[PDB]
Amino acid sequence: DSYELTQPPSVSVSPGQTARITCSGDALPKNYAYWYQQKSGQAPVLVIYEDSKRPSGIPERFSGSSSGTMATLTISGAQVEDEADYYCYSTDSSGNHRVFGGGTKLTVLGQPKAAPSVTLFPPSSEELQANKATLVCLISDFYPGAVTVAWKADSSPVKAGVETTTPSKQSNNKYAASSYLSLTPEQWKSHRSYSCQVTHEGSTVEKTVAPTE
Amino acid sequence: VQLVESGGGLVQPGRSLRLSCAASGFTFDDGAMHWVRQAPGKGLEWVSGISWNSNIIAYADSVKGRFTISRDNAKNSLYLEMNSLRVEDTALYYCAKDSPRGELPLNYWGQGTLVTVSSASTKGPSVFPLAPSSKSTSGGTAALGCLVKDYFPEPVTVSWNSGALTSGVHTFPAVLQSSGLYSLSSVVTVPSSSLGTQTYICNVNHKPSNTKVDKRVEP
Amino acid sequence: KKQKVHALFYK
Repeated sequence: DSYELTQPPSVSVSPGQTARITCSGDALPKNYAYWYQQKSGQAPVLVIYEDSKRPSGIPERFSGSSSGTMATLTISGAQVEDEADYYCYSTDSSGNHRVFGGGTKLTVLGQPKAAPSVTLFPPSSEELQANKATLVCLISDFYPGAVTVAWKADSSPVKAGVETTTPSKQSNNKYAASSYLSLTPEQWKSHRSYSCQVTHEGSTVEKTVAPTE
Repeated sequence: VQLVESGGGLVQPGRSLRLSCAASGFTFDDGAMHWVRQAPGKGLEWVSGISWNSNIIAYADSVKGRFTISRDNAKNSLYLEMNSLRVEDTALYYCAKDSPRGELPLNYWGQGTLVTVSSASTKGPSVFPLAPSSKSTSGGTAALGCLVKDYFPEPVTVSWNSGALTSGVHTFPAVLQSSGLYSLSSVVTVPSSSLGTQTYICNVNHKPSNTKVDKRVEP
Repeated sequence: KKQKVHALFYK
């Protein structure tokens, strides 16, 4: 990994409330922070430069600050058009690295928060007969559109063979994602169970399947 | 003022591409120009930059020794020569320009050009039933589906019962696997009482490989 | 002050 700027993956705010997005970086006391807004399907737009300055055309509700190792983008009185991904951007003192933070999905809430519907399918008999095995964890109807997924074999965490999509907006404005765990048929039949754990807004739901089911 | 990228395409790992960016409507100032990339669903990454007179050039650690930036102001063009391409170089590549003296960095952006680095070959999917059970059943409804596994390239389409079943159908966006192949799932939520009486068949079309699959999904 | 993010391109 390289020099890193750390942002929360997701922030949600009701319309009219104040949103704060933080960006932590060891070199921020000596290097300016810059902020970009990116809406879906669009290129990024500079919204704050040199910690606290606003470019022309950017509404006064946007402000920036930096203290110690943390820069903050503040949107006071968030409007629905402010929903976007936000990125902080800076350099280290040597000028060897110019890096973006990982980005923050800012949701300006336009409907009630909604927990995901999660369904976990075991490998089918047909797939096993093709000498393959895939567990399928399907996640839908969640809002805001941010989720993390983890897997277990029995009680132990597993990361090998896991492929997970990023959330995508559904036609109803809620979100969907999926996660797949690829195994050999022998691995599937050798464990008592496998589980998919889906975390949304701090709430984790675990679904389990077993070869004896 | 406009920046327009081109040159992106599909290549195998180890091969080369040359991206271009045509600039229009700019006067001749000292603004540096840059390439910034973004993988699908992921964050921004600064790739390379070049000063107004090309005297100063820099690269991200991840591309040093493989990418070469250049700039010919007489043709209002910016270039990125990408050699020894890797799968993880796959991204939308933006060209961008600073305001004078770098006061507003990356003030102007293009629309992006798509670069796909893949070792995959055309392949039809294997389709497997996702059977409804007590565990996919709740509130009088059951979820059943089809797994569409290991195909390339996108896209595939899925219908149910030859298009007669549309209510409750949810086809998920595909995942791109480390193999370079895609997989997706399509599910339908149906009344649990229908499981013993109604036939459910998924119809998968993968025109790129000229493959079609019909799979019956039983409890 | 602080260093600007693209300072190296204007030295």
